[PDB]
Amino acid sequence: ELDQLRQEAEQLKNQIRDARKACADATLSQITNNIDPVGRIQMRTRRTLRGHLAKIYAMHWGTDSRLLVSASQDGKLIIWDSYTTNKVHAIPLRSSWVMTCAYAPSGNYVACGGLDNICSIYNLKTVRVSRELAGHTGYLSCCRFLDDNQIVTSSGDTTCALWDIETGQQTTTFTGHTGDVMSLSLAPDTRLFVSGACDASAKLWDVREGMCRQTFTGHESDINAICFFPNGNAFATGSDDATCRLFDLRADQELMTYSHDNIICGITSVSFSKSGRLLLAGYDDFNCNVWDALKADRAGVLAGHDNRVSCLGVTDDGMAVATGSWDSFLKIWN
Amino acid sequence: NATCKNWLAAEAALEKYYLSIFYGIEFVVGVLGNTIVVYGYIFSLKNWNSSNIYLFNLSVSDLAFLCTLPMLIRSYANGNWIYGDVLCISNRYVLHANLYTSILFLTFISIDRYLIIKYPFREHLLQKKEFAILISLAIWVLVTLELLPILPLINPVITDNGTTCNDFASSGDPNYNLIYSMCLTLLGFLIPLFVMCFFYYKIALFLKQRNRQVATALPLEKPLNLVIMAVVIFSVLFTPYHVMRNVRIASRLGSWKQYQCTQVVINSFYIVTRPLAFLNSVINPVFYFLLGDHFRDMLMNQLRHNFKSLT
Amino acid sequence: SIAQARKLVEQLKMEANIDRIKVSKAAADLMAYCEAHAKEDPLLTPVPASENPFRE
Amino acid sequence: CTLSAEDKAAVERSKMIDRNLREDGEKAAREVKLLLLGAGESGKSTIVKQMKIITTGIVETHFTFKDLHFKMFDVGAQRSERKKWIHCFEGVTAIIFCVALSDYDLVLAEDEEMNRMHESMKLFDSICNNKWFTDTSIILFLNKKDLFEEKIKKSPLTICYPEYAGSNTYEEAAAYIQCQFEDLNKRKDTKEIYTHFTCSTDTKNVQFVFDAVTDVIIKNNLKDCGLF
Repeated sequence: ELDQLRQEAEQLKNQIRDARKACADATLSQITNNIDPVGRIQMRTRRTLRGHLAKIYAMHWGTDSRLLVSASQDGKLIIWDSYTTNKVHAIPLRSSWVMTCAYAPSGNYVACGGLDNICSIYNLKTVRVSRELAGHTGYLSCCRFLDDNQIVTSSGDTTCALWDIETGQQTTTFTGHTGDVMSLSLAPDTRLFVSGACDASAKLWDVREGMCRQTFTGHESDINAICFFPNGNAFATGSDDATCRLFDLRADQELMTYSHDNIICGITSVSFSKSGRLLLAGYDDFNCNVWDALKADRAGVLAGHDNRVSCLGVTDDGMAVATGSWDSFLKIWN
Repeated sequence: NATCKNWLAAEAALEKYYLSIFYGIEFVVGVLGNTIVVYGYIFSLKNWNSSNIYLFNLSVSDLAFLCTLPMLIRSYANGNWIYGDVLCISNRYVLHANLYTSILFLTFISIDRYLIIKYPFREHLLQKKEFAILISLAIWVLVTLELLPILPLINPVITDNGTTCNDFASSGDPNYNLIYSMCLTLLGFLIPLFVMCFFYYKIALFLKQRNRQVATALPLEKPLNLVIMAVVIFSVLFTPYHVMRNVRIASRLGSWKQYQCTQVVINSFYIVTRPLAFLNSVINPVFYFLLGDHFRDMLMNQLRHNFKSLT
Repeated sequence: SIAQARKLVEQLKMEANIDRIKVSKAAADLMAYCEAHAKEDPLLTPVPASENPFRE
Repeated sequence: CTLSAEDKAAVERSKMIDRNLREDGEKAAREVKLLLLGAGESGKSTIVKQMKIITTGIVETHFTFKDLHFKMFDVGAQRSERKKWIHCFEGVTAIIFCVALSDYDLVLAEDEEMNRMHESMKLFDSICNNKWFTDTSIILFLNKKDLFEEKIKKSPLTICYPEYAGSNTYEEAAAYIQCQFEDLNKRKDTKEIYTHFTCSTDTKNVQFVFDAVTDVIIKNNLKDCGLF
């Protein structure tokens, strides 16, 4: 019956809100008010990578902490060696509309996708297109490797999928979201992952069962980026309302909001540090802001790009930070 | 009056005040314009192309030419050259070399403007940013080589214990100076003028022909007016100076008239004409850079940026 | 959309037994983790140039 | 020896790669990129079939006309959200917008109130006045030139336009629609609209596209040279 179901979910929503409020005895700011501030963060460009002839839309580091991969909307996927400027590879794509990029943990494969609704997997230790997965009905927004034979993707059809590169089939589909899923992040143990969509929502998915575990709200606009805390018990989200927010899993609610005046642009990407103290977020003002994750204070600013900051990453050992931009330049900061 | 005694006083008045004040105003205006143009061409321009190389070289040549006036302005205000002989020699040499390099860069700007209309995607040998640097270096070296023969003529006169470093047209033997001036006006002014006129005529003809394909759109009228104005300004500002310099040099040949008063007339008109040819170095920055909407808008946008850093 | 409403209510029901903890405990755990790895973060505490792979 | 043995080889490889990249760029700058847009059932398939020479989401069509290479991009299956991927097409040379002239007197068949002509007007207004498209020209195609003539003698144009005042013929009514569509532009100083009345049996559309693209290229070059 319509009444037996409608108007009854609101009761459960009210119960959930009451339960969340009943456990908010204090705030993170109150706890951290007695901690010495980090101070001033000063990073200077050390390497500039050139060769792309159009906007750079995605990038990824890889567990090696030395090699880097970048994708731009000119039909090229470039693999650089960061310690120098030498280019290790330049893969020509069959489609010039790319939006994602991934580097396999083992370093043997690479992934790409975009407006063609297809995920292409290239083999490096053979260069040669290894696989082509086509199940989605919308543009690919993100893709992250689990193993050399598993990958998780999200599309603009409000869906995410866990694949099987060996057979090319779709192993599992994660449904229940409403807007276009724009980003996802894998937990360090690769047992759960968080996905943020354009409906100002984020969801926690369990890979082994394909069922939604928790839903987080609070943003006032679309969510463009997401990142897991290094310890795996919290994450951060950036949206189009020029604000970042930190959510935790066990408490199941928001912890802190990183926002400031004279900031009216959306956040394109977020990332943490090796210890989680800092939080780096790139904005549409072609700059990056480094916030103190425990105080919501702007610890530092990274400037040097011209058009926009679309991709941002931190090496697995925390040595440097790589930022891409819409002017086709990648910069390394230390 | 028309007496020779008033003309004799009139050259003193013209060489003392007219030249000094006109050079003073020209120096300030041109230096400010070229400094604004040079700023934002290196700190705000990326992905240079053949046209930008030529335009930047023209601006640099204009700035170098303008950096020379102050010493001559004081010396004309004071009436005597108090600096060393080498200083005036280098000043005159750099002035003339920069003038003729500017002429050559204008000619190559016209050539590039024709090439861009003929090859819209820049698929030509002379349109890539490697021939431009070679052409600029060749222009500089060839202009210096062409102006080298000037040194034996422009030497200071040691008389009355005061070294007088007089202008190019009045110094040196009349015959050698006349032949060198007639060769320099032919090589450095007339050939470039004809090449520029030919290429701008081709560009105007193309623009007029392409205006009939305009079915319903803004017509190509402004570029045609600017193309005509470039040649008009160049010819009008440069022809009188080169016409009068040779006449002044020949009037010193003696047998032409063997008259002294005629000489004073000819010299007064040359002196009045000297700064008209120099006005180009101040006119160019506005006519080639600031008149363009794109360059002006970019310069203003990059001027408001970084203003908060230094204000 | 009876099926859609039923699925939504079922999802909401399953999303109600997380056995949440207090915010203070989570904040303390985050602070402890952040303070335990302070010296292992080159970005937070820059290392000397003798051991910086991206020198100059 | 500094930078010797494998390192040298590595550098060599990089240089070679760079060379290839540059080559590709020089090949990719000689192609005219057009973005094909339409309200829906606007007779754009016939437009594609007209200039046809030589998956889902993006559809690419390459052709050549008078030593000029055109690449047309069609986004018909991309129905997720325009705001999230429109900026990918910021550098296109022109936008070919197709509108059917025979849908003025027929309703959208859905919502019982939307009018197809009004939907096309809304889409054109949204696309024309966009932050990503401020200096990009629009080639407007008005298809169904025969159905409009056949229907204008029976159904008056006042059905779609309550404020229309004039005769009821093929002419003096298509001009009204063209003026209505052109009046949505708000940047006439920096943008141009090329309107053509396309017929299902006309093979001259490619000529109009070529003329408009050449005009756009020439004006862009003149603006770069400072003349504009």
